[PDB]
Amino acid sequence: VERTLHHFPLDPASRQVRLALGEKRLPFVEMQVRYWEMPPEFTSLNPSGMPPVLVETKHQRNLVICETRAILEHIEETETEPPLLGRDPAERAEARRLLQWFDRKFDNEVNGFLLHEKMEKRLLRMGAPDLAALRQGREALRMHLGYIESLLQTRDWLAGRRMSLADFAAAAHLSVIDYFGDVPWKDFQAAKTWYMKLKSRPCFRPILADRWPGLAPAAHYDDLDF
Repeated sequence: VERTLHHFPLDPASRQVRLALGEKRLPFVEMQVRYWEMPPEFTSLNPSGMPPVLVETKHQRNLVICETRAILEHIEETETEPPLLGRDPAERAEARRLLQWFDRKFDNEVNGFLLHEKMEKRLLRMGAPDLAALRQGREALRMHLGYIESLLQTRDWLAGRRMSLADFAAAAHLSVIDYFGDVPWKDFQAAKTWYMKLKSRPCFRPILADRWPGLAPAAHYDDLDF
């Protein structure tokens, strides 16, 4: 199968797909999309206008898989090597719960403040961050970090004994916040240790190489020691 991933580098959803494909050693070509500019041609691929979109081609027939709910389940169903969902129903349920936790709750309570006020406003030339919005995002982030810390002191990985899509979801989201220097790793020891381990995996390497014009990452962003 040929794979083309239409994505935006600093998008957590996109990064989850890049981590899953990398971890499964599935090659893909990438096409970067400035989706906020609503390029007509991308909206013809995905009517929501949002990345990521994975196009799988086999014998010149295309399967256009849009956004993470469809993409991640497709990957896990069709490429078992290695599994990013556990075998026990409880581990599968817990990982999926955590996918939803990050894609909805974390995205709303943290990203809607920290990523909106800094990255999105910059890209749309809408001016400076609202400092109160930033303070609200930072406090929400600390509450989410505390939650994952409590999990990681009781489990090896977020969803239990096996590394899963839940780890990649949390790490994808945190990696973008980390690019903008906003994660207080020093205060959450189990979470710091967990991220350091994820960040050193081969699948993470391209993500650490991400750079976008006008958006200069924190100095430690691509350091394996931080």
